Amino acid sequence: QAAELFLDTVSTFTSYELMDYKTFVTYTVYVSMIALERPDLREKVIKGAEILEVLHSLPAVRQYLFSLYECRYSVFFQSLAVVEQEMKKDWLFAPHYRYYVREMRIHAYSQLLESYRSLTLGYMAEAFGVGVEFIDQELSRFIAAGRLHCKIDKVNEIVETNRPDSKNWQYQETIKKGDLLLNRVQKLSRVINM
Amino acid sequence: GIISLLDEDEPQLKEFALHKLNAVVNDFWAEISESVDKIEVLYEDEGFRSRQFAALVASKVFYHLGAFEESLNYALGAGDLFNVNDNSEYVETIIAKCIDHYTKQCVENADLPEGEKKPIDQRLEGIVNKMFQRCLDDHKYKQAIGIALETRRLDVFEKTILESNDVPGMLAYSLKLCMSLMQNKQFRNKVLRVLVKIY
Amino acid sequence: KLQQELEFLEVQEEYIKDEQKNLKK
Amino acid sequence: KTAAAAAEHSQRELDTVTLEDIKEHVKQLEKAVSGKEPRFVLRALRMLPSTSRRLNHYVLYKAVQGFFTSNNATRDFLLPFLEEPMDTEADLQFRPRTGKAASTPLLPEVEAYLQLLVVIFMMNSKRYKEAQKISDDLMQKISTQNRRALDLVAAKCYYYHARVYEFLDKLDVVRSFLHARLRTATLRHDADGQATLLNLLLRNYLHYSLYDQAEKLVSKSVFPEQANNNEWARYLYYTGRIKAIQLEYSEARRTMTNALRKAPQHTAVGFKQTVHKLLIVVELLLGEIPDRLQFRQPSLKRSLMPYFLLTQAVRTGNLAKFNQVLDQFGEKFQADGTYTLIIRLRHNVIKTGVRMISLSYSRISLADIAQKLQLDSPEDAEFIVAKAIRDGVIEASINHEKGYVQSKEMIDIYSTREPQLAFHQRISFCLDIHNMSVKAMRFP
Amino acid sequence: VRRAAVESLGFILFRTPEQCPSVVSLLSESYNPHVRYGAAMALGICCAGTGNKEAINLLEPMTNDPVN
Amino acid sequence: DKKFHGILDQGEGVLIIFDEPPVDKTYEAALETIQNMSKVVDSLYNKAKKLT
Amino acid sequence: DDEFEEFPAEDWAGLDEDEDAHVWEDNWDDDNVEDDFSNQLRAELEKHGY
Amino acid sequence: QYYLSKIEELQLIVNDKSQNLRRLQAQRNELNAKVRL
Amino acid sequence: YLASLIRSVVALHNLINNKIANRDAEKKEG
Amino acid sequence: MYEQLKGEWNRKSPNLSKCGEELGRLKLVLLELNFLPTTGTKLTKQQLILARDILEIGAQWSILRKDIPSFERYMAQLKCYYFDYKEQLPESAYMHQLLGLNLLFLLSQNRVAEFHTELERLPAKDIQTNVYIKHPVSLEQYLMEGSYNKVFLAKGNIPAESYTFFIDILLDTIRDEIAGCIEKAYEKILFTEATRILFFNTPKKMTDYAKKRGWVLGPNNYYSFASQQQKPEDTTIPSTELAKQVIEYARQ
Repeated sequence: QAAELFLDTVSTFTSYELMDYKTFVTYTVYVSMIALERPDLREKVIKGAEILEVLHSLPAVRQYLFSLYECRYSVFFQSLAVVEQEMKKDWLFAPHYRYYVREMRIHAYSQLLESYRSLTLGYMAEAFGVGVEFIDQELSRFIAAGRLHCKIDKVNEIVETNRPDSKNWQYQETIKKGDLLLNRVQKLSRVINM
Repeated sequence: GIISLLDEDEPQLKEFALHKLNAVVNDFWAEISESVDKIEVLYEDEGFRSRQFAALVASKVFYHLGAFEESLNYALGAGDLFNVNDNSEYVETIIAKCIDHYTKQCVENADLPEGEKKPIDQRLEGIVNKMFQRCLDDHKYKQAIGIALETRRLDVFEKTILESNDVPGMLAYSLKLCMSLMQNKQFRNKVLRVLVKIY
Repeated sequence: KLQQELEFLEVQEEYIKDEQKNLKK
Repeated sequence: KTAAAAAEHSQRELDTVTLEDIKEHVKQLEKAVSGKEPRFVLRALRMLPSTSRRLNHYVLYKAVQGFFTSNNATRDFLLPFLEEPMDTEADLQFRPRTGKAASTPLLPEVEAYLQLLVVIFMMNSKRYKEAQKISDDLMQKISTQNRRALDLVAAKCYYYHARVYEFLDKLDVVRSFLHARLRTATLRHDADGQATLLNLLLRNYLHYSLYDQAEKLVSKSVFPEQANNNEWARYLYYTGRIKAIQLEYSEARRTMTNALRKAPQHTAVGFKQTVHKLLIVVELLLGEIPDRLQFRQPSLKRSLMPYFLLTQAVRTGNLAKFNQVLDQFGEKFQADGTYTLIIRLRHNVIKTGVRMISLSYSRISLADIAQKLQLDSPEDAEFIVAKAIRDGVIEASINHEKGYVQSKEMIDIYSTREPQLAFHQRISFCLDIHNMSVKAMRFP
Repeated sequence: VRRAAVESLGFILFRTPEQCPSVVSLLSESYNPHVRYGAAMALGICCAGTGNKEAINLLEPMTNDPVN
Repeated sequence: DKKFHGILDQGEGVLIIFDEPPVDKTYEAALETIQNMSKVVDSLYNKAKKLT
Repeated sequence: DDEFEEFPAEDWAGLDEDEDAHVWEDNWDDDNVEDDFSNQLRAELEKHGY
Repeated sequence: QYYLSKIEELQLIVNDKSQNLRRLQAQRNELNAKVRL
Repeated sequence: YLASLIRSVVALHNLINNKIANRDAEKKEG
Repeated sequence: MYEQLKGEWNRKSPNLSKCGEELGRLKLVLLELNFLPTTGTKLTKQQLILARDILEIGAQWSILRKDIPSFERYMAQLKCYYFDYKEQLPESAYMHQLLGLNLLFLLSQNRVAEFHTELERLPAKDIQTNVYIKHPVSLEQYLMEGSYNKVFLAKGNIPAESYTFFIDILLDTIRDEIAGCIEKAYEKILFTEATRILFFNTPKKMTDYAKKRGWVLGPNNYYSFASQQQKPEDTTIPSTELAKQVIEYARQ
């Protein structure tokens, strides 16, 4: 809901309200990064001429935004940490442990491991920073969180993903919504006959 | 569980455990409901001198289970202990079921009376005869004829008018029942033949 | 009295329920 | 004196308002007797507790002396039992029955309500002996009179009777009364009366922890489906609690979430607190992660904060941290009766952690799982995964070489059909909704 | 068969004149005018000299039915 | 960018190319019908008429 | 209308603060305790040498 | 007069059922009358 | 999900509408 | 009446002739008046004391003689006689230990509902003190959490009343449980795998394993048999339930 009503680059003043137009963009970049990973966002925000101009104004802001777009994790994680540090210095710090960097890398890891089947932990570590153990514990923590649809073959140190087909994943969504609505109609069955 | 006291091979121990079952029948239900297997063993153990009253508390067990018809059958097999007490709500329930059973059996055995009748149980006929007899001797003939008609006995109306004819308008009362209410001639013949023989 | 009156009553009401239920098809 | 007089006059006016509410109740039964309608009777019973929180000994005696224009046993019982205050300046025109109304005998339905309305009033006054005598007179009168509409009254009457006897600690003695009225309810097909008595009986077994007798009776006693919503919720929760004690886990979670949904959302604060505690303890034992949105309950913040720490301990797998908080704030858990389970969760934390990590990993090392969940022993790790597979909770297998575990497979014949097989009861709900409409489309 | 089977029912059911209007709540309003005609005639037959007060009320709308 | 249909199996050093069947859009369309025919009606109607 | 006080109604006696006073929706993983990620990445960079 | 009351209840159960079955048959017949019109 | 449930929901909607109408009629008849 | 309360049962009662004396005890003393009311009558209170004393003696005799029908009958009599809790009488001593042995063997019968309802009837008897009664609780806890061999070492000592046979009967339930656990989805079972690590180093148990259940021994290895199949599905019970749905909304 934030982004859908906030990419509108029609400011009531040239530099006011949110302390600047540059600060207005930084909010746009942060909100968009939480929003989506890489659909035709090249035609949504990247195509934005005013967007490209302000990233020219802010090279560091341009650095991680292009890093996520280019899916180059070696620079992404360092820049992503800088983003989290910058958000620390901002009063809009509400996702203190949920959606600074963990959600964005959940999108990034999902983007990475999809179109892959068995990518080795050691090589994905150096392609996504350093500290093979650090990525291994990060993957285990995020799989336990629920996202990163994959499993870890610890005895061989492999990441065997489990991507459902378009039929399989969608059928899973229907049975989940079937569970919720059965809970709904059972509640409504409680409403009747009383 | 007290079921072990009945499970022992001592007849006196069995008897001791099964005295107070008819007294704790009101309070304890779950423990007696689950003990159907034990009371079946006692019922099968017919060499023990308390077979009849074991069948009585067997009916008490089926009172807990809710199978009033099965409890009726178990107290039926006991025989003389079916009618230990004539004034209770469970007694009223079982006799009402037994009257319904007697009514159904009488109708079918009168619709096909040329032999091969379903065996009229001596134990069932004995209690039935006792129950409507006292319902006729309670000296409330505004309802004695009504329960008599519900019992569906061929000679019960003749018995009712041969005994103390309290409220002698009962003759006209039963006249309009057979004139209007009872009209299915196949089983109406019993009421009709008594009606013609008296009037 | 009311014993058999309700007996037959149950029969008749029951019959018209099913008979009127036969026309929904 | 002006302020005191105004306050006394105002409270007397509200007392007269409550009397008019009781007078309205009397007119409701007069209409109910005329129309033979127990539904509008239920409305009278529903609206009574709303005004029951503010009554006065004097206004009750006003209603007693007014309604009992003709001398009756109810007035003779309330004359010594009801202790009205001293002389009051406020009096009303007490002449509701005149001529034929006074000549006609008192209605059994209003007689049961006055008896029930006294026993609620005595308990509001925190009296015990007089409350039990009125209630005994209530059941005696209801037993003697055998009208059909009285047994529907008798359901809630026996309900609140045993609730009083629970305070009296006669909750053990009242069992004979509960069973005796159960047999009468069975004879008269009083499903609502039956529903109340089992609910009272289950709470009796709860207060004595007589769970073995409770499960033996619930497993053989059929509970009416069309019973009252409140009685259904109490029975279902009590059934859910005992199954939780009986380790009937999947049935327990189904019953407790149904009981929470069947309870009114605006009311039943004490019932709500119990079901939150029940769902937290049971689902954490299952490893079913507790619902996070339930933590926004405005009435359960302090109780669920250690429960939140318990959830974190269950997910993490640590031992010392939650053992300390149980030593700190475990007394309330003992009061709720889940402390034996609480220790069971404390030692089944590893089992829950194994399931989550097994769902996380494809082929996890037995040494790795031991290090993760603080086992420090390859053999104990092998035993745990052995004990998990035999329970069937997870699909993790054992290969004594290194601890291999199979992965999932593509969708088979029944994997697309098990939802529709377990969900095609939609039409079964549709048919009972239609059948209820069949029952509930009276034209007049 | 429809018009007949809805008119020759009061011969059996005149023992229950109160049930003459109850068994025709669909016959007297049926889409077949002959069924309505039979239903009308059935209540007339089963109530010869009875002030039913209910058959008359249900037959009042049929006194002005568009079908002749 | 969904321009290709495959999965990169680095463990085997290969990429498994699969022909994705796109006729399964009934699945997603059905879910949308589930979402916009149930959520917008059951919560709103039966919370307004809480008492019945 | 009754509040069903018969069931044990232990109201929460704190009455001090609402931890999630806003409309924030928490998750089981959102409430874990760590030094976030920036410090952890710095430690990761240090043990690798840069 | 106890089997009296049990049969009345079973009479009451059926009569409650037969209310809507008559009403369902009548309203659908009205629908058939409407479509014929 | 979309024929049996939908039939159940629409039947449920009819009943609760009828129950509301019947309850209001009973309470406001007199 | 009140004859030889524990005259010969206290020191040693190994003979079978004492069964007749016990039977005479049941006929005369146990059947004096009743055991139900226990309102007053301290004589009946002592009658309950001797009733509990002969029940525990029978429990010790039965567990030593290995007679399941007699032992179970004594267990049920013990439960029904103890159903009357009188707090003024001196509790403990005979209560905690015997209830532990009875519950522990009841879990060997695979009954947990009675185990937990007795635990709830004992709020502090099981957790605060009385290692006599929490020993079965600890054994079940370990046997449920993570231990097979650690349970065996834990079973090595019984603090309740000695009588180290409930540990063997639980060992007979865990050999069945282990056999079922290894008859599960396991991939393979070596001969040394089933003989060394778990328990039963080449006893007659080994012959029992090799003959009773499946998984025929290959080369020093038992292997899983045909239990998972592709199952080309005739799909007939889906048709029956479909017909069940059809008839369900083909009517009403």
